[PDB]
Amino acid sequence: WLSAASFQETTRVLTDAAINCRSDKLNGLKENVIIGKLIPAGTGINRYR
Amino acid sequence: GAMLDVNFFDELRIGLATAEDIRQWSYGEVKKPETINYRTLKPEKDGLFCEKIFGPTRDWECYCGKYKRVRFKGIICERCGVEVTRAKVRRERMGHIELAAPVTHIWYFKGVPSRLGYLLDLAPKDLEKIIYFAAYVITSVDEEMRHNELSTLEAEMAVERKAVEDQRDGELEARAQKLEADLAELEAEGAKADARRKVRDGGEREMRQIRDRAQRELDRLEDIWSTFTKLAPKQLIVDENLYRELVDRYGEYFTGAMGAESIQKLIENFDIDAEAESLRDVIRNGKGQKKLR
Amino acid sequence: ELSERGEKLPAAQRRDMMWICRDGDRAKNHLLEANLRLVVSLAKRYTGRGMAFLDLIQEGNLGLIRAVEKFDYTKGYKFSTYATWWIRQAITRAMADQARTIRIPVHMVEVINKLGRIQRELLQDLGREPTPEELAKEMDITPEKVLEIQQYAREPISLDQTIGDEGDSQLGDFIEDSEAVVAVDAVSFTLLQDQLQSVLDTLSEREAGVVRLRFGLTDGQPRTLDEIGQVYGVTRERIRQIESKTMSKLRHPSRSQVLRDYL
Amino acid sequence: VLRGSRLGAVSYETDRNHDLAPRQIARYRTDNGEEFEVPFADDAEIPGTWLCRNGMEGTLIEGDLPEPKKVKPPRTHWDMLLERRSIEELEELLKERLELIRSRRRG
Amino acid sequence: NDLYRRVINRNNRLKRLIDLGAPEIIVNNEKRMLQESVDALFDNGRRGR
Amino acid sequence: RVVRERMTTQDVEAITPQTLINIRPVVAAIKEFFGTSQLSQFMDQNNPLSGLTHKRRLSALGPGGLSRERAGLEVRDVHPSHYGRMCPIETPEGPNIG
DNA sequence: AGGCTGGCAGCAGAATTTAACCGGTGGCAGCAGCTGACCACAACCGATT
DNA sequence: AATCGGTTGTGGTCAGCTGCTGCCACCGGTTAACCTCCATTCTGCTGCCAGCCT
Ligand SMILES: [Zn+2]
Repeated sequence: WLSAASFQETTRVLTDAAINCRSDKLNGLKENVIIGKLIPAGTGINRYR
Repeated sequence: GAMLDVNFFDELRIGLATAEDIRQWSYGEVKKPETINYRTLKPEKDGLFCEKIFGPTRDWECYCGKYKRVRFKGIICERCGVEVTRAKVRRERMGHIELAAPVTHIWYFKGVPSRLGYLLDLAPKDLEKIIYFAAYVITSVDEEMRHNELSTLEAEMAVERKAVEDQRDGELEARAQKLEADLAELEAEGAKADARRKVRDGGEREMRQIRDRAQRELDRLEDIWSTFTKLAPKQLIVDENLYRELVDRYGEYFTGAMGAESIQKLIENFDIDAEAESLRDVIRNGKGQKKLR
Repeated sequence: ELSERGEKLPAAQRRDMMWICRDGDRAKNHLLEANLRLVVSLAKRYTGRGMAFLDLIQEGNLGLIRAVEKFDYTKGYKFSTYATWWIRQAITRAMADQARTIRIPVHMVEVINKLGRIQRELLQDLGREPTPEELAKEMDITPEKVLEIQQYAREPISLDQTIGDEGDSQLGDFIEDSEAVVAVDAVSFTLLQDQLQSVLDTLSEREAGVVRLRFGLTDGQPRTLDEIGQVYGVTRERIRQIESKTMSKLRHPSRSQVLRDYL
Repeated sequence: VLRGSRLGAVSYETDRNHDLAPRQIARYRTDNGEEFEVPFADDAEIPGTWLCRNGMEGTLIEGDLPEPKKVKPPRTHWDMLLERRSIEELEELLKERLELIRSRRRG
Repeated sequence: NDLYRRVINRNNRLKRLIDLGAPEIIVNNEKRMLQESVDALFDNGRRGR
Repeated sequence: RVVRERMTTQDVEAITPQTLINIRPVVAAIKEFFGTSQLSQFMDQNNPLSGLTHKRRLSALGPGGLSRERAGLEVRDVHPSHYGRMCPIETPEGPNIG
């Protein structure tokens, strides 16, 4: 939900992420940029890190 | 889970905050529309910038200056109530406003598709009229009392309509007496043969309009009776006068309200499992606009 | 009063009285509903300065409730004659309380409106914007009081308005936070703490302890000479004398050259 | 260049955790049964009532203080009526209304 | 602060009207105004001007 | 509007034009046109050509005319009725071309 | 005799007018009247090497 | 002879309440001829009305 709300239609995405009580496992490349940790690509993966 | 946010997050979960969540996040109720003093430029108590609610403006001081170091850290001044701590807690502490009447959230009422309308099965036009105080809605009805007093109330309505028609019969007799007086005072005196019929035509117009008044009043009584016999919850009553006649005659057997307090009573009397089961039966069996809806 | 300490009345009389008790409330509601249109026509004059139209109507309705309560029918006047005073007072006092973000009280709003009328009359009849001396002589106050009132009469600008014309940049993106950590003052204070601790460390133990407990360099609490004297078992004047001699030692160039740059 | 200050101070101290002043904890109770803990200073007089986080006053939990009294409104509709009428005039008005409703219903 | 102040002003006036015992025309007009002010706080211009 | 509004209150045969007229809205209207409007611009003074070309400028945008994002690609064109009336060459090259 | 379903058209969201008294109370603000502790210059001691 | 600590004669001194004595902001209540209503494009949903079926 956190990378779909920042794409577009923020109000519509947030108003049924709340109704469905959605949870965000922060797996993506954009959710790690927003919350401020290492993206899961490049040198930020556990093989290299 | 975490609230200080030291960076071991596993998940971020979103949901729908209830009133207990809101008044559990809050550090105090704001109850004045004041911001700062116009002379001393310092925050006002209970206002929108209050230090007793949101924390102090200066690092490790209270509001009255009684406690002013890190030696007094974490205590609350017994005079002004300001907890002496950092001033950056005024970016972290929330407060709340306790409403005197319930209010709907605009996100769940307005934006297409209306989620409140889908849950309660009300059209958005019929939902706007309720929550913006333009129509009534039947929150509850009583079926046992209605089914056991329907005959007696039918007898009462028939008695009252009989009285109305007897009143029209008395008017029929009185205007017939005036009409026969007009006959005796027009046919036995010399005038125009058409002008003796103009007064009786006005009398017949008076009879037509008076029986039209009686017919419209009888139609209004039939409308009240049919509206009470077809009463169910989630049913809009525009015509404030029709609603007032209903609460006058049959003030038991049902309840009604306007606004978000009626919307929240409809949500209280809502059976999510039964509604989901009936919707799944429709999508298994039926077809068309019913199945798509 | 009768239902206080019991005293049961006849039930016919009790049913008789309750009818007029509810009829009084019906009458009061009828009077208010009849004069709501007067409230609206009276309140439409104040639209356009701060408050919205429906807020003005509702504060007028509170005033109309008090005009119903204080109305005396034996004086033989109309209701609207008496109620116009209370409706106008309620609308004007509510506008004084609720028009601005930073709230100015009613008496100061009254002198601001007075100064506004005076200034408009002088600009009309003088052909020129009047001086503070002319305003202060027309209004019988001092020429600095005019400027204090005129600076209390200023409304805030908005942080969220577009200050550009094409870049779509708001005002709040142009205001420097003048209370953030400057990140070189915060490290200079750290190195000052370390250097001051070194210079104090190269004195004697009790001589450094006297200065540290005197200036509160350990716990932020500057103690007094008698407290340090009972700490070290010494008297107040001897504490003051050794403090003066340590200040003489610390004022040396060999100690203060490394600290001159930190001022 | 615009430069503004939200009118507060920022102090440069080391936030320690050990040498801190002593505190005592009171406990209050509002009229719907909620309970709150307030850390006062040890050398300080604990107040009788405290405005808590619900925005409603809560009394101190220890049964010592006979403090709250009546602060009654001197302005009700009955008071505003009484300052412009008399008891005999109101009694006459009441008896005239009673006689009218007797003549209406009973007659 | 203006949107929050509208909510607090209309809420306090509604408390005054309810404890004053005003007729339902006045009380319902106050409730409808309180509802529209909270709507304008959350999403301004979504419903109305 | 203020003339009518304070014409109804004041007693007739006691009023005069300088008691009816409040010139403060006229003064404020002219003042807020000349400062803070889109079409009242800071004069381009680099050289005499910048100055002379800031006058003799026909701008299609402003209060009462079309926006920049909501303007179509058809009003940004050169039309054969511009011959002798508007220059086909001299126009901005940014997002204001035409 | 009625009815419930098919296109069909319209609408919403998202992207690039007017003032004044009067009472009363809490906060302010300034200033002797003590202070009561602080500061200090100078002088007078209590053993002690 | 000094030297580390007390005693203090005595003279300012310096702010900390303490009355105290105005005095000045601040807030509530009152006023009684009479006059009563404010750009374009795409997508999806919702309501409209004819048209075959029992
Ligand atoms: Zn404090």
